[PDB]
Amino acid sequence: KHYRAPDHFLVGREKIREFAVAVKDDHPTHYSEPDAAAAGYPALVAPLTFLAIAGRRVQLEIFTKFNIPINIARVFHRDQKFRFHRPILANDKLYFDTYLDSVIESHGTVLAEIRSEVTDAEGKPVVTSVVTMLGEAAH
Amino acid sequence: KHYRAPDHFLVGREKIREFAVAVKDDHPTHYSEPDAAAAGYPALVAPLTFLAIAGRRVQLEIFTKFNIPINIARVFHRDQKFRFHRPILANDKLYFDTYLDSVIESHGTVLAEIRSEVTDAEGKPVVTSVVTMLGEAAH
Amino acid sequence: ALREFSSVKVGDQLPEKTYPLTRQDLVNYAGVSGDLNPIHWDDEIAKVVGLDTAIAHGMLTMGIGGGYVTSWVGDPGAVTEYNVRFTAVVPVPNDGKGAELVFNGRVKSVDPESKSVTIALTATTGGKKIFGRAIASAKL
Amino acid sequence: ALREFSSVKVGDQLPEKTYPLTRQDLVNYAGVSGDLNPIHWDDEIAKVVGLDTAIAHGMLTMGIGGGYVTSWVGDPGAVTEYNVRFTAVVPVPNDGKGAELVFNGRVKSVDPESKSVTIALTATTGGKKIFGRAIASAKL
Repeated sequence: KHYRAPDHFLVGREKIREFAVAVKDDHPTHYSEPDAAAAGYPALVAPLTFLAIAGRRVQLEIFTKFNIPINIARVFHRDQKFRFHRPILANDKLYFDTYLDSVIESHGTVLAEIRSEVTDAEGKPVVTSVVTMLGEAAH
Repeated sequence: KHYRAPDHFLVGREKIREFAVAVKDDHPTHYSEPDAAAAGYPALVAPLTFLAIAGRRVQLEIFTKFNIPINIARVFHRDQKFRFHRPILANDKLYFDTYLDSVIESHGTVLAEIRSEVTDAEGKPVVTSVVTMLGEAAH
Repeated sequence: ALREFSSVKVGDQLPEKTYPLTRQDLVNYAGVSGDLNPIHWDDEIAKVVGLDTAIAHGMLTMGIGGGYVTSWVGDPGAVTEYNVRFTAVVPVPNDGKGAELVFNGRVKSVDPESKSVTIALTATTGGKKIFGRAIASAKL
Repeated sequence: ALREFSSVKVGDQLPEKTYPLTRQDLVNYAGVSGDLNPIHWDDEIAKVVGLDTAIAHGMLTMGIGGGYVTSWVGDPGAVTEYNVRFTAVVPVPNDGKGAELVFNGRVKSVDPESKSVTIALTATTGGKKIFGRAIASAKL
């Protein structure tokens, strides 16, 4: 099961700051661009879990496109993994290739492992995000 | 009373869509860039009240910098006016020059009129925003 | 789909849209806008200040209005002015139904030399109007 | 302020920060993230599914953790991996106090050829830990 998301997610400068405040991150590389320059980064760098924004649309959508046998009512987010190959910076264009690595179905409960490879505009990897949904079986 | 905001507000492509959904605007010029091209606009155009985002930081701040005699507890937003000199588009750099046009203080209640001229990166006017706060007097 | 100036003319009533508004829509807007005032999402705070239930944000309601106008005009970039006075509040109960904003409009002015057309607007909840003088103008 | 690899070494306990977390912080995150699930801001919905009160978002808590790690590392762009399993929930009552996340950390691995250092993390609410295996790694 491959799924390539049409269109990219465009990392906003202001949405970065907005998010960092929401998760109580106060590191200057998120708020002032000169500090990002001091750290050695052209634009504002994004908080480590910023992909929860970009990946919101993906996870909602891939459930249907993958036909995962899980009941949304009783589903639970068990595992989150990020391999930051390259830091996410403001004005980054982010493309998503989402794969279904595995499904396990035992008594009552189905455990699904979902991998999204994030690539930039050019097509070089940015972050490898792995999600593990745990839920009540449908079929 | 002049106040010039340091730094600009950078209109995000994705924050535009995010906002348009929040105010139930479903006009394609906010969501798909080709439709914006069809309408005759390079980037995504922003909803008419998008400045509520950018102007959030301003209105919170100018209250103190202007020494308006009003009690925040009992203050009320009475009037909002936008003169869109030029449409706000994605990737616009927005600068704020905020002026205190008038203050009226009668029995119990103070009425304040606050004007923010929004200029772009170059320095040409984008939107003229006028706010009218109504509140309980402090002095 | 910016409409031509010749199509619309003074007296043209605008099609009524009825926007539903839930408590979830108020929470979303709180975060999107950064207006985290509890009166818009905590009832017990709403009653302390003297309200029945939590109320919609003022700029949420006006923001919705922009959609109602921008659709008819056909182009957001065409709108030249949008002005509103807030007369009343829009209460949104956490009852699984919420509330409804009924929007209406009427062209009250045209300047044929310009491409300008001016719409008077009327937004209501349960009949009570929430805006005083509420207008919009656009180049067609 | 990315710290040099030579400074830190295995066994280094990390300074504990205690993050307060109010119901307003849950509403803000709902809108910012677009996760509008009522269990995170409506108590009566929380109890129907069988919870005491409304709970913090899973990714809010992990997101906070990123701050706790990124500060110590000195550079967000330096972090190479951030992995967390969610074991429990963080209830946040609308009581005007909310809840507190106590974060802790310990370097468990260094690779001197690389600039890699790995931190084991521990987040707790009222003593109960909310994460299982929770690690972070960064190039120093």
